[PDB]
Amino acid sequence: VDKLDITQKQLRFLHKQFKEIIDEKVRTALPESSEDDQVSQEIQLQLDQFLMDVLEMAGESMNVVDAGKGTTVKSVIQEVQKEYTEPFDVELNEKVRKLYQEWEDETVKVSKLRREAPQVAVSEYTKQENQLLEEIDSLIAKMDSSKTQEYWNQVANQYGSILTSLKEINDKIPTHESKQKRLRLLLDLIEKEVAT
Amino acid sequence: ATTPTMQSTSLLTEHLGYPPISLVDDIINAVNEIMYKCTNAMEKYLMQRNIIGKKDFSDEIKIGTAKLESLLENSVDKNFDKLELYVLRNILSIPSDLLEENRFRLLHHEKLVLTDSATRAHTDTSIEQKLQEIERQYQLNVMLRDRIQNTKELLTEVVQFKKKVIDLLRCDDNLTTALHELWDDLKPLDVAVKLITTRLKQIYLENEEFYSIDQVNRLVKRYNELRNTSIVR
Amino acid sequence: GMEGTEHIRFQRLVQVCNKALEESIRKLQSWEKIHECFPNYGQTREGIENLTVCQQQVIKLWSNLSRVEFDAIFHERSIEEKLNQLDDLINKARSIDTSSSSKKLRKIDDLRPLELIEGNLQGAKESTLERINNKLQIIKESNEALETNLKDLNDNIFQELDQLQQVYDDMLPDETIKQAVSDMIIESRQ
Amino acid sequence: SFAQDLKMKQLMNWCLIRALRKLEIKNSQNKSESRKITLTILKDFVRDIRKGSHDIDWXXXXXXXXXXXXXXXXXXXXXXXXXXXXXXXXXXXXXPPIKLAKIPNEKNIQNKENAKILEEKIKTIKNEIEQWSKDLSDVKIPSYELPKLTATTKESIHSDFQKRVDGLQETTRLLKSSSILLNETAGMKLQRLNGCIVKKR
Repeated sequence: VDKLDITQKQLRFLHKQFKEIIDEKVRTALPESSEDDQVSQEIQLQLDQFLMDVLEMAGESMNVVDAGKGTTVKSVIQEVQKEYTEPFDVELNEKVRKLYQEWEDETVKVSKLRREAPQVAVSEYTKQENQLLEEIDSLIAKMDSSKTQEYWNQVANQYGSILTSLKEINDKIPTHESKQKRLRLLLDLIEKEVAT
Repeated sequence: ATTPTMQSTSLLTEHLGYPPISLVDDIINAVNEIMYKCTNAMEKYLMQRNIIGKKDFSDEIKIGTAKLESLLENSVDKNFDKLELYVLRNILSIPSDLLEENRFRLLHHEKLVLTDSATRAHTDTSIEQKLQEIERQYQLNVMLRDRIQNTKELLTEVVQFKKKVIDLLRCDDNLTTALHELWDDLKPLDVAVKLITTRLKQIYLENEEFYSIDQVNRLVKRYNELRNTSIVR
Repeated sequence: GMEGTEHIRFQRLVQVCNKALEESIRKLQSWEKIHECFPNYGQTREGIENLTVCQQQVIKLWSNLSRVEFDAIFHERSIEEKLNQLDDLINKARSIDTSSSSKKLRKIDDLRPLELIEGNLQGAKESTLERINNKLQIIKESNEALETNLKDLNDNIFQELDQLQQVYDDMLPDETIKQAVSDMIIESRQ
Repeated sequence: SFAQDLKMKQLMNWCLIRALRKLEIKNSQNKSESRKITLTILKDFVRDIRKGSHDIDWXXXXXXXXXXXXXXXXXXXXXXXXXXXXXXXXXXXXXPPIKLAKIPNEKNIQNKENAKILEEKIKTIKNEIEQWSKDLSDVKIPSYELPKLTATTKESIHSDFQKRVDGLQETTRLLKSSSILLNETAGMKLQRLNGCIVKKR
């Protein structure tokens, strides 16, 4: 196999002069103004982890002679790493938590509004604005609901009076026929002079 | 198009009542809390086991603590990264079909909407017609009361009037016209009045063969004045 | 009838969660990693006894309290109902309704601080209209029935009366007798 | 075996080749100008290396202030610490130590971004809540809803029946009275036709 012995000062020296060159050129393709977000600064990171990949890959066919074999190599790449930056800015990260829990809470709030508010408004109306059943069911609750004798005897006496007239005229219709016959005979007897 | 994923996160953020990421974050923070408690508790509750007989092993434990710690921090962190990826992708994901079709809805949505103008105007309108029709039908009920009372009134009035006409005219009375049934044994009044009327007519002829008060009284006094006999045995 | 049997989803959540946990423990039930993290003290007999009862301890306790924490979260979120209701809603929306709505809207929110409210109101009042029309319709029905009976017995009045009227009409020379009594009265007397 | 300077650049420049390449397969997302850029700088970088940039391998620097528990010194006479070159005609301690150009981090960025995100989101949220409360208490619109015998009589039938009884009764009076006046006529006629005779013989 191959075996390249290293000293911490060698590998860290190489790393630092690599960063020297990279700095030199990044300082030609752009002025010094730093802090740019997804641009410029993403490059810086990408180049860091790039050197991580390069040097880690290097330690595979190459060893160190200060501690046990290729141990700690990444700890010194990472110690020079920390020797740069990444101070977990407690204040911004605190802002992150505050606005993240605040985000959750406000979210839950708008949710329970989207439901609770319409449903309670309509509930209050549907409950009061149904008082038509005072009127309506008042209605449907109501819809289910659970000397002359003299005169009579007088017209009667008129009927009986007509009946009387009947019997009377019936008894007087023969008599007047007979007395008729008599008087017509007599009238024929005057012309004859009614003597002896 | 906004974003079908954003749409699923709004409908799910609303349904759930809490953001999906909140759940997975509770899972993570919880597990890692058990990782820290159990790390510094393995360390702590092992400090009493440092000495093994004579020499001291209190200098060879914190390397295991730190290393094992970082190892399972990264391992678990990534494993549950695949978890949350599975949760927010299969479990808590909605098919874009439904979101596009306008077919996905929530419990809130007994609701039905539209051109609010149409349903509000036609609603209020129709309801109002129904109300006035209610009033009309009620007043009409009152009319039904009127005609019920009229009905029964005519019931008693008619029944009494007719059982009267028959407890009176037919001579089938209770107080008055029982009299005798001889009068009514010739029940047709019409034929009777006709017969008596016409025979009376014939009589009126037999007299309207004139010679009236003057003709007869004068004929008489003439006769008598022509004298006769007086006296004989 | 409640499609998908509600579940199918919460179950999967359990699956992925617990599998990720147990497959994350893999390094504690394999003592080789402990030989890596304790080369010397791990070879000690008493020491490896300690780390044996202690590794078992961590698997047991870890798994247990972790699980009860997961169940506790599921209670915090009532996730069972939320997910069962999710699946149910999905399949119902797969197999219910189609044509009623001519054109549709965006279900995030066009501007829906109102549209939601006014919607719910207008629907509830549609229901109102429905029941009201039904109770009315009832008043119409009962009405026309009572009218039917009353007009029946009224035509029975008119019928009855008219009948018996023509009945006693069937049961019950004025001039010439006026002139007869006149001509006769002409005679006078003393 | 050896620990040589060339083979260091063989192996190392080789790792740089493979690193570039891997990062070119990872450049599937070209629209990220960061990618094209970084690739230009890194290609021109490996070139400027393989074709020399400055002094390179071996040696150290200065260490500046120490930081080791193994720091312990003990020496004697024989060549003091004064160290540098000399002798050769024509051509200083040699101390160009380390130099640094510090670069910001990543968590600062994720917290800038996430700050922006939570600011705009929470803004939209609280404003939505405003719309809710105001529209609720305001445009709720209480739905107002607020509602608002024929030709028959006792005297008629008794007047009909009485009318019949009266007409009939009057006709009857006419017949009976006609017979009465009739027998009064005949009466008279006979009253003067009964005294003519008396009788006599």
